[PDB]
Amino acid sequence: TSQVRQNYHQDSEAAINRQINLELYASYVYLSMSYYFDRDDVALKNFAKYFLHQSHEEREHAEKLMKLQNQRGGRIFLQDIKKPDCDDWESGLNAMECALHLEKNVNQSLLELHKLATDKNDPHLCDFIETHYLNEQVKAIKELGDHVTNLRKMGAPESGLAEYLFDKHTLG
Amino acid sequence: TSQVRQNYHQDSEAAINRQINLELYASYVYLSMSYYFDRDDVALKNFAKYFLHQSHEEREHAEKLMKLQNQRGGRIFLQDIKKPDCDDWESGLNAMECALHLEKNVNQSLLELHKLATDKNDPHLCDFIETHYLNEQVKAIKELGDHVTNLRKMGAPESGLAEYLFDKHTLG
Amino acid sequence: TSQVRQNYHQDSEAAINRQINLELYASYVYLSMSYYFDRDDVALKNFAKYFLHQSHEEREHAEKLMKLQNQRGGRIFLQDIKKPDCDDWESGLNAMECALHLEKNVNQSLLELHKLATDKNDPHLCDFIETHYLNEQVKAIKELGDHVTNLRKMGAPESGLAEYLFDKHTLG
Amino acid sequence: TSQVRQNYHQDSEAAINRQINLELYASYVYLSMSYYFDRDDVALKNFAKYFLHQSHEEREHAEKLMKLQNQRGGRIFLQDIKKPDCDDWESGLNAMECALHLEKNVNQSLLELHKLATDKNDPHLCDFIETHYLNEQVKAIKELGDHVTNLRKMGAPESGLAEYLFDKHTLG
Amino acid sequence: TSQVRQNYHQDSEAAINRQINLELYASYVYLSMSYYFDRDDVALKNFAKYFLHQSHEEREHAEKLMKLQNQRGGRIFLQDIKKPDCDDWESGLNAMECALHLEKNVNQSLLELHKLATDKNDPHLCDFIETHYLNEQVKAIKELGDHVTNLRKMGAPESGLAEYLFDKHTLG
Amino acid sequence: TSQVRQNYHQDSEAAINRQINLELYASYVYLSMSYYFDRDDVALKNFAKYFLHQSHEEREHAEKLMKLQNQRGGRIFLQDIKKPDCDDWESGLNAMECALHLEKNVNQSLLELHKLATDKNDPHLCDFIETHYLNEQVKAIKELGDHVTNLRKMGAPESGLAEYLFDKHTLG
Ligand code: NA
Ligand code: NA
Ligand code: NA
Ligand code: NA
Ligand code: NA
Ligand code: NA
Ligand code: NA
Ligand code: NA
Ligand code: NA
Ligand code: NA
Ligand code: NA
Ligand code: NA
Ligand code: NA
Ligand code: NA
Ligand code: NA
Ligand code: NA
Ligand code: NA
Ligand code: NA
Ligand code: NA
Ligand code: NA
Ligand code: NA
Ligand code: NA
Ligand code: NA
Ligand code: NA
Ligand code: NA
Ligand code: NA
Ligand code: NA
Ligand code: NA
Ligand SMILES: [Zn+2]
Ligand SMILES: [Zn+2]
Ligand SMILES: [Zn+2]
Ligand SMILES: [Zn+2]
Ligand SMILES: [Zn+2]
Ligand SMILES: [Zn+2]
Ligand SMILES: [Zn+2]
Ligand SMILES: [Zn+2]
Ligand SMILES: [Zn+2]
Ligand SMILES: [Zn+2]
Ligand SMILES: [Zn+2]
Ligand SMILES: [Zn+2]
Ligand SMILES: [Zn+2]
Ligand SMILES: [Zn+2]
Ligand SMILES: [Zn+2]
Ligand SMILES: [Zn+2]
Ligand SMILES: [Zn+2]
Ligand SMILES: [Zn+2]
Ligand SMILES: [Zn+2]
Ligand SMILES: [Zn+2]
Ligand SMILES: [Zn+2]
Ligand SMILES: [Zn+2]
Ligand SMILES: [Zn+2]
Ligand SMILES: [Zn+2]
Ligand SMILES: [Zn+2]
Ligand SMILES: [Zn+2]
Ligand SMILES: [Zn+2]
Ligand SMILES: [Zn+2]
Ligand SMILES: [Zn+2]
Ligand SMILES: [Zn+2]
Ligand SMILES: [Zn+2]
Ligand SMILES: [Zn+2]
Ligand SMILES: [Zn+2]
Ligand SMILES: [Zn+2]
Ligand SMILES: [Zn+2]
Ligand SMILES: [Zn+2]
Ligand SMILES: [Zn+2]
Ligand SMILES: [Zn+2]
Ligand SMILES: [Zn+2]
Ligand SMILES: [Zn+2]
Ligand SMILES: [Zn+2]
Ligand SMILES: [Zn+2]
Ligand SMILES: [Zn+2]
Ligand SMILES: [Zn+2]
Ligand SMILES: [Zn+2]
Ligand SMILES: [Zn+2]
Ligand SMILES: [Zn+2]
Ligand SMILES: [Zn+2]
Ligand SMILES: [Zn+2]
Ligand SMILES: [Zn+2]
Ligand SMILES: [Zn+2]
Ligand SMILES: [Zn+2]
Ligand SMILES: [Zn+2]
Ligand SMILES: [Zn+2]
Ligand SMILES: [Zn+2]
Ligand SMILES: [Zn+2]
Ligand SMILES: [Zn+2]
Ligand SMILES: [Zn+2]
Ligand SMILES: [Zn+2]
Ligand SMILES: [Zn+2]
Ligand SMILES: [Zn+2]
Ligand SMILES: [Zn+2]
Ligand SMILES: [Zn+2]
Ligand SMILES: [Zn+2]
Ligand SMILES: [Zn+2]
Ligand SMILES: [Zn+2]
Ligand SMILES: [Zn+2]
Ligand SMILES: [Zn+2]
Repeated sequence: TSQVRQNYHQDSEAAINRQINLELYASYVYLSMSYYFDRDDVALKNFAKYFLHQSHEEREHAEKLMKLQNQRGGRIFLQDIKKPDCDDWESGLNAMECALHLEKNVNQSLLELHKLATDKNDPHLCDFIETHYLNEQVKAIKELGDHVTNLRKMGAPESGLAEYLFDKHTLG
Repeated sequence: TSQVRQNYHQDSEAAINRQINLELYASYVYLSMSYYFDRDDVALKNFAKYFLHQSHEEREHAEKLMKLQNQRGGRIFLQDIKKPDCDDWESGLNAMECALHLEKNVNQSLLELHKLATDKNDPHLCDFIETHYLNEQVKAIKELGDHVTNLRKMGAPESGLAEYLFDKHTLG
Repeated sequence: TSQVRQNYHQDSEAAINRQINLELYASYVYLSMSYYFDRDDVALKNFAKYFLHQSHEEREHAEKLMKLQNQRGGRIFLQDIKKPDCDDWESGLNAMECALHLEKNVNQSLLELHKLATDKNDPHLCDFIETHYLNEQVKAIKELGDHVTNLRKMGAPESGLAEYLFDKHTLG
Repeated sequence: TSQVRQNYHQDSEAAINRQINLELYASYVYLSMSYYFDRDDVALKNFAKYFLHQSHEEREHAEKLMKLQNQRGGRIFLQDIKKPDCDDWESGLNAMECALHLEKNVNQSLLELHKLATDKNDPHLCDFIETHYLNEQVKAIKELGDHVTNLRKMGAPESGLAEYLFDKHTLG
Repeated sequence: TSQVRQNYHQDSEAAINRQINLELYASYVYLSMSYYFDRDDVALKNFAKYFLHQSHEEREHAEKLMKLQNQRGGRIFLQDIKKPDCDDWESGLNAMECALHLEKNVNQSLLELHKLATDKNDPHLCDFIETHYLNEQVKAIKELGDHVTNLRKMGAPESGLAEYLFDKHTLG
Repeated sequence: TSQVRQNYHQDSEAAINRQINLELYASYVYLSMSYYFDRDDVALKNFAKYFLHQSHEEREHAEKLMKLQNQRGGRIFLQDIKKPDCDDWESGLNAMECALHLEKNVNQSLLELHKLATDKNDPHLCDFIETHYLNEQVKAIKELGDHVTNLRKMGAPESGLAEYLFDKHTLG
């Protein structure tokens, strides 16, 4: 047992390790999306920049969870980072919809983590999740929903002009 | 024989003279394209600026090859600069596709030059080509491919609105 | 076939995808090492900082390879990022020795990639590897060898005072 | 007929195209001279700089004529740029004398162009020629005549010391 | 075997040691030349400055090769630095011609080193030579050839006025 | 006889040439030491920096003696620079002891030179030696003796921790 460990349940430690893997997976998905939009036959540089930024953000989220795991005296156990579901993301609108799905999945995992911390009476972990992850997820989901709505209203994915102008004016 | 000449094959000297002519020809092609887009019945000022910039860049490439020829003790032999294949470049998309074709032709010539320098065991010439021309060509080809992709997706050449907005937002 | 693809062999494209996976794996290994040294029962903050910096550097190397893959018209195919070989890295000296082993493995992969590009007469790829990866690997290997030498001479891993003072004076 | 064309005779349009070719030819001649003086067995860097500057100036003159052609609604028709008469320019004095001959040829062409514009009652073209080309040619011819006079008086081409000191003190 | 050594052939290590000695020898030759021109009966201060600068440059080249030898895990073996061939360098023109000969000798040694590294499939060593030595040698040879050409054309060595004015205007 | 030579004995001229060779030899010894400490299996960067600085200082001493030789109208005669006695300097303490021995040898040579200049009634040479070399040698010897004393008291060469901390705190 770690000399710093206090009120940190083994179930919470395991769930934090699972969340670390999920954040690294999300980082990998976003990296794949970014370099899909960097292809010469897609060529939407601001979509690529947006998703690269999201990938780095998700890496930071994972690293903050690893720091938490050490702060509480738990032990980090890493697992394989599975490859993303797609190599070809088909369009800016499709990539935004997949990103929305992924962010809602990550949010659900975080809500289950908060429920577990509440059940184990771990207020520090509950506060950590609320302070650093929950409103970040709500804001990310709202932003992606806005992007999806605007692309659809502009005529994406059928309008390449729609995705070009969205790349310029919203993501630029 | 030049007092500075060392490990510089006559075949390499001839191929450098051929490359000088090819770069000057590319400069002339781009100059023609630029002033096509400066016509009152075409009137795409940022296409004109883009191609004028490319023309000056190709002139600089030719001058760097002439400097190399003198540095190695070879002798520059200039030839006629042939007129470009077109007077009317028909559209921004067509001009970008022709520019892509031209840059791939110049790249192929440079790869043949590198093969010759490798065969003649001229590492200074190989390094010169790699350092100053090969990645420049790869970047130029990727940029032109991106431009072609975006124009096609926006609906060029049938959409004059597409070429207008591309002129404003990508080339502006 | 990509509109930008020129002198880019399918074998080279596959080897670049393998190298991308290897760089991401190295990033993951370094991330694991960093947060091992962030544990309360290890508590070497400058070892943790060093390895976190290396992890971000390896991510950048992977992203540069993905950019190259797109520049040449190849297609990125991502694979699972396997978990690192260890969860517990045992000591600063042991982690440095493992890092040296990993960097020499990455260097060997890059040398095989250069041999393949030479065999396929791809001077742009050869130059890319030489310019951005080979001297970086040589410098990294020399630095890690220096660190290992100094830790051993100071008495690591048996001297915790040795690793403490190395953390302060070399990595701080 | 161009929507902007007014009081622009077809003969004037043809003569402007001929002048464009002549200016590009002069640019090429000066480029050849510059890199003759960049040879290791000639090695007069300020002669090389002088003639490179003249080459870029002549390119600018050609581009201004192309802009005029478009401003008036004429159509640019480019022709081959013939190679310069010499590969070896023999001396600084000989190159200056050839440059003087070339500038007087260009001036004669411009005077014939002005005569044509006067005959066609095209005051805008007459003013354009007078404002941008005629005094430039007179100044260039006077400068080259001064250079030739000084080189001859100093003892060029027989005095290599003469050309060395002229390179340093007049062109430097 | 060094813990950092990888893909570094013993033949390459020996050739690098030979090149180190050759660079130190060149530094010594240039030092001798510099202080020849510092004599009261020669008294060409800018020739002296030029050759002193070259001597320090060659020392830097040798030190960079020693750094490379250590970076790759080879072992430096130093040898005697032989005295220069002359104590009296006879004139500025003669010293420049000897310097040109020496730089071409060093260039030939570097080309043989590059051939050896290519034969041993050592791309890091090939790139090191190309990046840091080959174009430096080509530029140095071209500069010395230019200096020799100008001195000869000015009338050196028979004209002491020629060497005086060259010292002032080219080397000053 | 030089037009500037006055009260400069041939014995003094010969002894100055011998001292020039000795200073160049000392520079070479220090260069060898520096790059011994740059090895990956020694890895004491501040020892390497210290000895590289000493090597450049000894080169400067040699050049000042060459300047003196020319100032007095003597003629510089260079000899081979013999290789240093060791390739492997075994430890920081051993290298410092060898440096102390070398500096005392150079000091003895300078004292013999001063005795010769006194015997030949050459006060300018005596003053030159006193002003530029004698106190420099005394200070260098005292500094090296201090370094040796501290390394021994810290437990070098048996304590690698001793040499590591000396490298950091005294030489850093
Ligand atoms: Na997952
Ligand atoms: Na395409
Ligand atoms: Na979902
Ligand atoms: Na959804
Ligand atoms: Na849900
Ligand atoms: Na051509
Ligand atoms: Na083509
Ligand atoms: Na094409
Ligand atoms: Na091709
Ligand atoms: Na791997
Ligand atoms: Na503990
Ligand atoms: Na290994
Ligand atoms: Na190893
Ligand atoms: Na290996
Ligand atoms: Na003409
Ligand atoms: Na010559
Ligand atoms: Na004429
Ligand atoms: Na004339
Ligand atoms: Na006339
Ligand atoms: Na030699
Ligand atoms: Na005299
Ligand atoms: Na030679
Ligand atoms: Na020669
Ligand atoms: Na040779
Ligand atoms: Na000695
Ligand atoms: Na001694
Ligand atoms: Na002693
Ligand atoms: Na003594
Ligand atoms: Zn513990
Ligand atoms: Zn791109
Ligand atoms: Zn996240
Ligand atoms: Zn954070
Ligand atoms: Zn902990
Ligand atoms: Zn635990
Ligand atoms: Zn694990
Ligand atoms: Zn997925
Ligand atoms: Zn697609
Ligand atoms: Zn709690
Ligand atoms: Zn909290
Ligand atoms: Zn909102
Ligand atoms: Zn010649
Ligand atoms: Zn080009
Ligand atoms: Zn350039
Ligand atoms: Zn030349
Ligand atoms: Zn030739
Ligand atoms: Zn010709
Ligand atoms: Zn064409
Ligand atoms: Zn048209
Ligand atoms: Zn070569
Ligand atoms: Zn080069
Ligand atoms: Zn718009
Ligand atoms: Zn494609
Ligand atoms: Zn890497
Ligand atoms: Zn990068
Ligand atoms: Zn692509
Ligand atoms: Zn493919
Ligand atoms: Zn896949
Ligand atoms: Zn591992
Ligand atoms: Zn442990
Ligand atoms: Zn290639
Ligand atoms: Zn490249
Ligand atoms: Zn029209
Ligand atoms: Zn003109
Ligand atoms: Zn202008
Ligand atoms: Zn027009
Ligand atoms: Zn017309
Ligand atoms: Zn035509
Ligand atoms: Zn001509
Ligand atoms: Zn000539
Ligand atoms: Zn008019
Ligand atoms: Zn008038
Ligand atoms: Zn006007
Ligand atoms: Zn003068
Ligand atoms: Zn070793
Ligand atoms: Zn050198
Ligand atoms: Zn250097
Ligand atoms: Zn080493
Ligand atoms: Zn060895
Ligand atoms: Zn030896
Ligand atoms: Zn010599
Ligand atoms: Zn003499
Ligand atoms: Zn290698
Ligand atoms: Zn190569
Ligand atoms: Zn390298
Ligand atoms: Zn004398
Ligand atoms: Zn180092
Ligand atoms: Zn000294
Ligand atoms: Zn000094
Ligand atoms: Zn003297
Ligand atoms: Zn004498
Ligand atoms: Zn001698
Ligand atoms: Zn010794
Ligand atoms: Zn040793
Ligand atoms: Zn005296
Ligand atoms: Zn004195
Ligand atoms: Zn003291």
